[PDB]
Amino acid sequence: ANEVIKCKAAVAWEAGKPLSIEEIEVAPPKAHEVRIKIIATAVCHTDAYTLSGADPEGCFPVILGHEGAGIVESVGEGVTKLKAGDTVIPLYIPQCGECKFCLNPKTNLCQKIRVTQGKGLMPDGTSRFTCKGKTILHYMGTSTFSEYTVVADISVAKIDPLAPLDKVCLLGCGISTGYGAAVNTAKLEPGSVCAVFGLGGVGLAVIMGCKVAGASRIIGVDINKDKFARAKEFGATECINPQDFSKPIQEVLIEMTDGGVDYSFECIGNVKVMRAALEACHKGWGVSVVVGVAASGEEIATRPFQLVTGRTWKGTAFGGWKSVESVPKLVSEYMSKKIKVDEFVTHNLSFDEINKAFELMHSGKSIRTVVKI
Amino acid sequence: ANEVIKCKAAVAWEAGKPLSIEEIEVAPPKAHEVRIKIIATAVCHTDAYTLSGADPEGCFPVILGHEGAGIVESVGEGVTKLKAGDTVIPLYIPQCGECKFCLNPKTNLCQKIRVTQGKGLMPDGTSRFTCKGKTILHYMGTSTFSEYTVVADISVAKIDPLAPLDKVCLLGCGISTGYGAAVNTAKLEPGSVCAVFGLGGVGLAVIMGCKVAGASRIIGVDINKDKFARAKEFGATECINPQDFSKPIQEVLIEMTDGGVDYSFECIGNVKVMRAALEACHKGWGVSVVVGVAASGEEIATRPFQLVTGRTWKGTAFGGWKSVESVPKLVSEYMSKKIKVDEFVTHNLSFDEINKAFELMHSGKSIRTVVKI
Ligand SMILES: NC(=O)c1ccc[n+]([C@@H]2O[C@H](COP(=O)([O-])OP(=O)(O)OC[C@H]3O[C@@H](n4cnc5c(N)ncnc54)[C@H](O)[C@@H]3O)[C@@H](O)[C@H]2O)c1
Ligand SMILES: NC(=O)c1ccc[n+]([C@@H]2O[C@H](COP(=O)([O-])OP(=O)(O)OC[C@H]3O[C@@H](n4cnc5c(N)ncnc54)[C@H](O)[C@@H]3O)[C@@H](O)[C@H]2O)c1
Ligand SMILES: [Zn+2]
Ligand SMILES: [Zn+2]
Ligand SMILES: [Zn+2]
Ligand SMILES: [Zn+2]
Repeated sequence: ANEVIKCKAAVAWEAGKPLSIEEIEVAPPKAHEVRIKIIATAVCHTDAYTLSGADPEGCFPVILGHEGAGIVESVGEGVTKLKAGDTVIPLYIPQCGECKFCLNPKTNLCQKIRVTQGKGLMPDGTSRFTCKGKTILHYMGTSTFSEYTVVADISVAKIDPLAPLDKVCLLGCGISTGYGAAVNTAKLEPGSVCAVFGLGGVGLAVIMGCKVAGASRIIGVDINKDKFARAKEFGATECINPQDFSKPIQEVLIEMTDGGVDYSFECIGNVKVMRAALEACHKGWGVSVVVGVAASGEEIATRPFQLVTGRTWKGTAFGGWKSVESVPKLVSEYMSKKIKVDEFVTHNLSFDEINKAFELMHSGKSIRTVVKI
Repeated sequence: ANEVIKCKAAVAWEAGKPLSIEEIEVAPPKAHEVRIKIIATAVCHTDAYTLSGADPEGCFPVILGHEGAGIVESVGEGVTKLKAGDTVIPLYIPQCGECKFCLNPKTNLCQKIRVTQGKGLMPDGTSRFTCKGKTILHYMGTSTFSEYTVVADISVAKIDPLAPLDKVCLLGCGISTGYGAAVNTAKLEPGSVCAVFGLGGVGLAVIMGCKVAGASRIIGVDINKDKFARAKEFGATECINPQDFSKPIQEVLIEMTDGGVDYSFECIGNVKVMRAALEACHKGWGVSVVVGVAASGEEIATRPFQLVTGRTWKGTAFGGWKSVESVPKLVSEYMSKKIKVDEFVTHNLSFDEINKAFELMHSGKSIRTVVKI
């Protein structure tokens, strides 16, 4: 492309300050990039973190957002997999397909863009987001909170065009992560007992995952009781509340399964609940997965005896999926009714009232606020 | 059997006090037990712990020892797998073959005798070791520091009779553990980089394991430099000393492999070196195994990011081997020259001078002191 699209966007000028809708100048695709016309974007706890200012590495001003879905407005020099009009989903973990991590089947962490993406710039150390002369930094390689964005050649996952754009976008984060957390990482086995700590979005995708995997007793765990209904609806055979007892939560779970759960996923991001989750697993074979990100400096811990008695401690990023190859498939899984997606959108908003989304989040009302652009 | 054998043994009357050779009355086999004539027994750091008195659960007086090998003096009512004259090796982890843990291929932790063994008694809550009227408690189900011992039906692994009894006994502990730590637990893959923290006995069996497994760069790590020669002899391509640098050991290992080791085993039993080992593994797929037992209350820890970036934390008991089925096979592996064993015996002693073994241990001179009974 050549022309400079001027459009609407939700810039975040200074941390701690509400996203100000703004007009911006989205430059045209440089070699191996694609400009995407957003059609829907949701809000995640992740976006909240950066805006919160607590993100130690959160440069501003930045056009946040990563759960998006849209049409390709145009491609840059040297691109071939995409074309103007293709229905896509940007991704925050690329799949260059030729790096040390992309060539290995044990991980999905493509490093080819790690450092440039980190500095809120494109693969050439520059941004495409101009505004009133000032330079706005891209965010997580996606920058969905914009009518038009510019992502690198390798961050796009082309998808089914008849895919409800205002829904499939939840596959660029929460859903996938939790689905893979049960399907990829843990590689859960039919008939196994499980326990899910944290019944928000990510947690729900895990309960879903355990089900399609064919579990036999998924146990949801959350402090806020309101989360219980959808949990049980999604597959959870039971739901308990830590606050409801005097014994430590691990001691409760154990008694309930005479030994411990076979698998256990921590989807909150609370170190104290992380070691709690691990210690609730069964002796000799219990496995624990960390799906929730944590605060800088917070560190997990436990007595090594746990691991010596036979307990594996694992973690996961984007549920394991090699982005570009997987996302497209997940959409099929959706269309063919194998997995749920709409069930996650608890609220719809209009672009103008973007800030409202960050508002319902702070109240434990939402599972995923979807915003029409 | 019926007669009460009166013989020599090394009783430990009170913690902190040197093992006093003594005459004792070893009662005859009760149903489903076997009396074993010891012919050789070695000394392990484990035995030191109990005697040290620091073992929170170390009831006295006790006839310690677990690395033994001998001939079956006689069997008790209801036994059939053994007979007077069979060459055997007692084990501290049984294989009842029908419990919740024995029936599952993910672990080797037979629980059928856990509580009784713990109280230093036989499966019927009584001991076979009488002495000057007093009751001496059995230790780890084996009690090898005795001319004659009594172990339960399920703690015996029948072996190759032409097996050098004064050597194969090292398979009842250190060797197996470390071999399996690389072969079973980690299931190491041909061509992989590795790092071994602690070059004592257990550590050496891991270096051995990584080799037969077909590694590609085993890195030994120890504080005491004297351990380096045998390490390199066993398979280690290089050996480094933590104390030799100013950077944290993890930071050193990383630079040496441009990323990290693929696998990493901690064989010391030092929590600080445990998180150190884990953090030295490679991003996205690195795996860490805890083979070393630790002090009561000491707890491992790290930032969850490690696990989220793709790092598995594992632990192991007896290297994974389902005792009774495996031990016999390991002996074959020995005889058929597939694995080393003699290379571990750095000192031979006579029963009378048993205490000397605990002495060389306290000096980092030994890898395994073998004692002829
Ligand atoms: N590792 C990754 O790749 C990855 C990817 C996406 C999201 N995440 C992270 O996963 C975590 C989950 O995010 P989310 O999107 O699901 O939404 P969320 O914030 O809505 O989920 C929060 C849930 O945890 C519950 N909770 C809080 N304290 C609890 C406690 N002490 N015990 C039990 N439950 C408790 C809250 O009540 C709520 O139910 C976050 O840390 C997010 O950053 C990680
Ligand atoms: N998990 C199990 O099933 C199992 C089984 C058998 C033994 N073990 C345990 O494994 C561990 C190893 O025992 P061992 O028999 O091999 O003999 P050991 O005591 O001789 O090995 C000690 C080695 O660790 C080294 N070391 C000490 N501090 C170090 C440090 N800070 N950094 C690097 N190296 C250091 C010592 O110098 C020595 O080389 C012990 O804890 C033992 O109890 C565990
Ligand atoms: Zn998100
Ligand atoms: Zn890549
Ligand atoms: Zn031992
Ligand atoms: Zn058993």
